[PDB]
Amino acid sequence: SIAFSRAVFAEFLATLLFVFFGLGSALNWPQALPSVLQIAMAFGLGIGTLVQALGHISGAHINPAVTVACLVGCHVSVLRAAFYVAAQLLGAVAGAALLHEITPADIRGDLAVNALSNSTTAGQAVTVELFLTLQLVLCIFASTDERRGENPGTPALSIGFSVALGHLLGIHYTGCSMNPARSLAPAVVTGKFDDHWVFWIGPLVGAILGSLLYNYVLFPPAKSLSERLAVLK
Amino acid sequence: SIAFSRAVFAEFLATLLFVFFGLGSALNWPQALPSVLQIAMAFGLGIGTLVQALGHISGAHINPAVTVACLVGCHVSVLRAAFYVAAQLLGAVAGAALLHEITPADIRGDLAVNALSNSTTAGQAVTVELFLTLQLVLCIFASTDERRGENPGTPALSIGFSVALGHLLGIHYTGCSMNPARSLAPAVVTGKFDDHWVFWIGPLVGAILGSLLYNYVLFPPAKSLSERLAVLKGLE
Amino acid sequence: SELRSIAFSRAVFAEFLATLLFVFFGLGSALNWPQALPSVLQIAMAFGLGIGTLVQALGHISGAHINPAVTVACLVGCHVSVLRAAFYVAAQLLGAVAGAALLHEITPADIRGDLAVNALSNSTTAGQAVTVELFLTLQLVLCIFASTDERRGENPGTPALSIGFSVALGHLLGIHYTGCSMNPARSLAPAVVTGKFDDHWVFWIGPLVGAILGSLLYNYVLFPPAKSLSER
Amino acid sequence: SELRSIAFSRAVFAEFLATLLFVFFGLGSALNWPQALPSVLQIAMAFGLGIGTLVQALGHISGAHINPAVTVACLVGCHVSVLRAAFYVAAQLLGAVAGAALLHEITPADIRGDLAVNALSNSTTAGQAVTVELFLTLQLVLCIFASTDERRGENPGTPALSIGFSVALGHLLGIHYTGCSMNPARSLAPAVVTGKFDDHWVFWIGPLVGAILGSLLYNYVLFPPAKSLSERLAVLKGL
Ligand SMILES: [Zn+2]
Repeated sequence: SIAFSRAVFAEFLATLLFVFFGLGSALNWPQALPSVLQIAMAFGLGIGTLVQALGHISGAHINPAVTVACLVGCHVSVLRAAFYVAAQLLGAVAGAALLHEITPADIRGDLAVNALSNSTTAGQAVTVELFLTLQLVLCIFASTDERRGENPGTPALSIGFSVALGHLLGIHYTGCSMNPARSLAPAVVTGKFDDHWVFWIGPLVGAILGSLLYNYVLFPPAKSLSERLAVLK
Repeated sequence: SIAFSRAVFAEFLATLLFVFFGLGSALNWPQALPSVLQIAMAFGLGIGTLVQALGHISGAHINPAVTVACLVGCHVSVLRAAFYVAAQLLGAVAGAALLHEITPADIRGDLAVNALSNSTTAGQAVTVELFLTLQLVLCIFASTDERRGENPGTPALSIGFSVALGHLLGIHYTGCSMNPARSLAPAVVTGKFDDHWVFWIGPLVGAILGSLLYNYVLFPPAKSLSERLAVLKGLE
Repeated sequence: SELRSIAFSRAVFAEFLATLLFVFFGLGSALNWPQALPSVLQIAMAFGLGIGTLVQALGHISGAHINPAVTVACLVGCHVSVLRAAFYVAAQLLGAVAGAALLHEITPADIRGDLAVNALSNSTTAGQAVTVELFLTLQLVLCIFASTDERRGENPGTPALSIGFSVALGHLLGIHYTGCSMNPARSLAPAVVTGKFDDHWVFWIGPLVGAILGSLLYNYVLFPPAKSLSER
Repeated sequence: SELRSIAFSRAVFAEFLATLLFVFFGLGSALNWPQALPSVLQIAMAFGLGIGTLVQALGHISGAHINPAVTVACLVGCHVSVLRAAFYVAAQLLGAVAGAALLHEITPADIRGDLAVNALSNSTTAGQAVTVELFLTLQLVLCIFASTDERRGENPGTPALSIGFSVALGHLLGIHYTGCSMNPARSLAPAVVTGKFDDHWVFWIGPLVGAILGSLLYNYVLFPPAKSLSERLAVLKGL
């Protein structure tokens, strides 16, 4: 019960730091405007650092889509999943509110809200988000799969570079979400809810798809005591 | 029986995601045109992520030239090699067709097709493509070698950074191929086939060269007794 | 012991040489070169790969702190004597100023400029800036503490690259506010060399409070030592 | 003898091929400036990922020095014989010139230019430049020695990435002063091909002195090997 509180607090603090660093590096700085690689790197090294710092404490999900993928995959409970999602949404909004406070009003702008970009339709955008989140979930699962042992070698860096990879494509379409908490945080703070469902449906469907594809298509477990049913039939 | 189907599906899905992410990061030019480092990084982190995610399930070739190189020192049969190459070509075209569908019409353009750049001749270009794939094949062979030292595990980041390295040079000459499936995918979707043989001959010759150089010249592997007999009995 | 004695001298010398090289490379890459002005990613990468290279090269010799704020975090956290902490902080401040003085004498006079001093940027107030510096150093210590946690013995992990990328991460945000410090020695070094002490306390209070916060958060809240025989 | 063994021939060939590929990729990414001029980070990354890839591919075969300064650092630090050191240096210089000559052949005449030769930049004096080159090669050699240190536990690939990022780090500073050498073979290769030898001694004295300094500092001052079989047990009793 104490260990669970430490895990929920870690999930809160991780999303707080991720959103604070992520959005802050993505803001329109007039003296030196951030590049697609620079932003991809900020979110990428953000996740990679927090997985390194907090992975052994909570699993370092830092994303409700990842927690949901984990609910379908990891032997996690619906109780832990709810407490994690709630901690991530609270941590994210706290990170976006904290950043607002420390950033001068002139720069703040859209506070790096997820917005449909380059005349992309919501239907085209929801499809990108699905694939952006699918590849992250595939990588996260492979990097943390206990059956693999110490073989992944670089889980934090791999997971981090997967977030960066998502951003190198995603930025052009939606500003890149892959995370419902990262989307809700600046949307709640700076009132902007433009096609918000895309940043929820996309990541969540992509995460569930990736979780089902990994755990039951690509690398499923061996047959359980359900084989006794096939013997009885 | 199931394991082989899972491996072929992984090879298909890996090339689908690689081509989708790779090309998509190389086109997308509004009031933010992608840089050589940005593109190198997209293809590089693309392969690295996919080797990490799918290596343990298929070997994560994601390249017909890599599968061909592996036909000499990866314990890949001609049957598996054919099924992998077919899965990669199908996955790649599916990734390029999917990207076309999701990208607004005006941005699409060439769809990041491999094309001769900065007035480079096809002969000069095919030589670049040979060396770009030779170093990649050299890195994959060492990275998957039990004798390379370290602890068990595949360095997915090392392989990824080899792809990025290839792009830092290759972009200027051909838009960097190193992968015949990555070349065919936007060529089939768009209809552009200008100097298409360079993107097949270059990676394939470079891969076979790197495979022969590693396995016969540089670090000849330890033969099992059955393999050794395939050589001995397969003489006089 | 004699063996134990040489080891401490090697550690203090490594901390000196590490801060010398870090400040020399870091500031030098951040200078306003006219032919090619450095980008936020380029600078983040210079300081990032700087710490990562030094952690790789010197970690097994001193712990590769290269920062008085992290040295202070090991005092409250990874419980070390006040003697080593003082010798490390003194070595880092000496190494840093030596690195900044060496760089000054290596760069032509025209391009030296402000010598990459930490300065309040984009009209950020000192109070807003000290809050940024707190959070930049907090994430760094959290990452350092986990990468070097005694309990993380077995699998080596990637401490040098991870720590390196955590410094780069802090720069991708921090550059816009203060030019990014996260390190009181990196701030003092060009300030002593080129007399520019504008809002200097921010670059001391920010990193130090952030480091102590991260050390207390890791050792008392997040991952404390086991209180009893329950799990030891 | 060492000379008449297959393994030694493979190591010398590996050192030749590594310098060939390094110089070919490195210079080519630094000179290619038509309607897309390369940035300091882009070039740093090309040379950086170049060394990292080659250390990964060839490290287990020859030690992947790809640099006469590194070979010299290893000579001073008792890792290689004077015979192997000579054969490595000769292979690196031959490989480098072959890599620059090959690149010249494949690059259109309009973009070749000075072929990314090391040249004193931003009005830096040769004395200031030789001091930079010393510190660039010193940190590199410090990283190489730790990355190939049997006493240090690491995960697969990470030592080659660390050496690679050390080369990039050097370039992020060095580019502004000399175009960043850290390697006498990388300097000689386009100088022989293009015919430009302006302040060439800096690119030899700088890296060689920096490498010897780093080798002596690591092996004698910072982290020397054990002297006795009882040394590690003598440390253990301090609990
Ligand atoms: Zn050596």
